[PDB]
Amino acid sequence: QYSPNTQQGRTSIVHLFEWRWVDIALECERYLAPKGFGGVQVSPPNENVAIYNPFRPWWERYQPVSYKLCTRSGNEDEFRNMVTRCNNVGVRIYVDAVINHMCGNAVSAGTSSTCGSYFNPGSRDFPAVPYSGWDFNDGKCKTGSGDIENYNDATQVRDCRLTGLLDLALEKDYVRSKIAEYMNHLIDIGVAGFRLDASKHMWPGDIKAILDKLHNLNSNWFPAGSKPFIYQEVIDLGGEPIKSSDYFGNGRVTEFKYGAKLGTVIRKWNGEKMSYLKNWGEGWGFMPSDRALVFVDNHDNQRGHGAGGASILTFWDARLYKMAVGFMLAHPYGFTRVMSSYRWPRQFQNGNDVNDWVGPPNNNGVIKEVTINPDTTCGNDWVCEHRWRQIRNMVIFRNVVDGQPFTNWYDNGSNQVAFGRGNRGFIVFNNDDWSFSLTLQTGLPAGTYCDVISGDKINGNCTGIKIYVSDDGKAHFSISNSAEDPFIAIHAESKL
Ligand SMILES: OC[C@H]1O[C@H](O[C@H]2[C@H](O)[C@@H](O)[C@@H](O)O[C@@H]2CO)[C@H](O)[C@@H](O)[C@@H]1O
Ligand SMILES: OC[C@H]1O[C@H](O[C@H]2[C@H](O)[C@@H](O)[C@@H](O)O[C@@H]2CO)[C@H](O)[C@@H](O)[C@@H]1O
Ligand SMILES: OC[C@H]1O[C@H](O[C@H]2[C@H](O)[C@@H](O)[C@@H](O)O[C@@H]2CO)[C@H](O)[C@@H](O)[C@@H]1O
Ligand SMILES: OC[C@H]1O[C@H](O[C@H]2[C@H](O)[C@@H](O)[C@@H](O)O[C@@H]2CO)[C@H](O)[C@@H](O)[C@@H]1O
Ligand SMILES: OC[C@H]1O[C@@H](O)[C@H](O)[C@@H](O)[C@@H]1O
Ligand SMILES: [Ca+2]
Ligand SMILES: [Cl-]
Repeated sequence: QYSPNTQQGRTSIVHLFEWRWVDIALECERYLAPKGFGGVQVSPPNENVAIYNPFRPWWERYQPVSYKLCTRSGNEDEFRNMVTRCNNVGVRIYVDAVINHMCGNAVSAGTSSTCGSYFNPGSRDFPAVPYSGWDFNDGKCKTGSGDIENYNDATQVRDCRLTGLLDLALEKDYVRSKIAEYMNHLIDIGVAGFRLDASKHMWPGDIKAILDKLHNLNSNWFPAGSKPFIYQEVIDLGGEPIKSSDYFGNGRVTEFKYGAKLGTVIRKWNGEKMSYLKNWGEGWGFMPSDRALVFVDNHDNQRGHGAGGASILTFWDARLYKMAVGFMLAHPYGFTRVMSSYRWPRQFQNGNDVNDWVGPPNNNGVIKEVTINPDTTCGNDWVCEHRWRQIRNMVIFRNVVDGQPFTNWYDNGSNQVAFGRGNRGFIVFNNDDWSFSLTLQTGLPAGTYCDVISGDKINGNCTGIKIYVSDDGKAHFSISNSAEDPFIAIHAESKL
């Protein structure tokens, strides 16, 4: 469960949040494969409640109605077409598996669902699965409300309703089997793995019992005996009885400490400085690198959901965001996930975004196509961070340097830092309020290298900055604190 099953030489996943299957299929072929992306995390592909108040929020996709592959991203034929086309160009698909719960217990009964299936939350009736009242934890939960009330009580966190979401009885073989049926359907289509939603809200052994029922990956694309990559969403910032390590038997685990701390460092909040990143990783109290799924922001915390956190960096803070993503992609710790977002009309009243619920760009609830502009950015209010040059080129940096040791660290005692990855790449950051002008040991072979932050290598030349590495491996770097992108990155495949 720990191997990502990406092609060799591809080292990151991109979350194409709320994208349609037909758009992802095209993206695989026209962009993700030639740019060396390892795979795509997709939004939940199973039927969910169509919530009309507020109007079609993103979070309706976390309220299942059935396991039919029928959503605003598309139908089963489109989903299958996408997985096939992506695998055929070497780009994997990872499914957001929403298996802890069905929908909210206060949702009205009817057919307000993305495939029109009938469901009745009050009576616990989900006949398109089917599930009945026997399949929920209503009798097992011990709180007075039936909901989770106290995170200091690990039992209620698992057995009670998260914010009223009907909690599936994952200790029952019937329920485990219906979930496995769904996940095996997806495996056989060709999915390479799963993001397991709300993993803290499930017992590790119930997750295990489900995974035990799963097939090996599709043997047309994956070697015999390949297992789905599993990465579990567990928010563990410390101080709770449930720990991310409790889930290591099932797969990797999201390291939410990563983006929380990195955001505070890059914002220069709380006395933090980039020079302290010299021991980034386990030295900062993070889980083992071979289990961490790392990221700057995710779909919840870029809008204050989940654990939130004011320090989280997002596309709204583009300059600092690019720096944080760049540091993450250059540093060997963890398996990296890049976010790809849509814009929404963020509006703060008191201190909260009252539009944090807004769903993807849409016309009367129909998700808009991802249109591609001539400069390779996206239209229709899709942000497409994964197409920003500075991020796309850092995805390739990570591939080029894969396996190479962290080395040649420099810092000025403040926020001017640099480091290399063996003899294959070097990166330099200036987050201080003055210019960084210095000759540094890069560890690289002598030559002229294109800076992949400011430009690209093409036709034996560079479209941005050029760095000149001498025979002794030293090169001069000058980065103004006024730079739009105050970091420079060079690697073996950007050498002229
Ligand atoms: O503007 C806040 C809130 O107003 C409406 O919510 C109402 C709902 O319509 C009523 O049927 C009842 O349930 O009380 C709700 C507010 O407590 C909107 O439906 C909702 O989207 C909006 O957030
Ligand atoms: O109706 C149940 C429940 O749904 C919404 O909760 C969202 C939550 O906002 C998201 O962060 C994510 O976890 O998915 C949840 C389920 O859709 C409402 O926000 C919540 O108040 C409501 O009780
Ligand atoms: O809301 C912050 C508070 O609750 C969190 O619960 C999360 C849930 O655990 C996650 O699976 C996420 O996807 O949505 C929920 C948000 O309600 C955190 O578990 C908790 O540590 C935090 O204090
Ligand atoms: O080491 C992890 C730790 O780094 C920073 O804390 C210390 C650092 O360990 C020391 O080398 C010292 O010189 O500076 C820092 C204290 O100012 C981070 O501040 C800390 O958050 C992090 O866990
Ligand atoms: O390990 C899985 C088990 O953990 C427990 O102790 C729960 O009470 C049970 O419902 C669950 O099946
Ligand atoms: Ca549960
Ligand atoms: Cl996540």
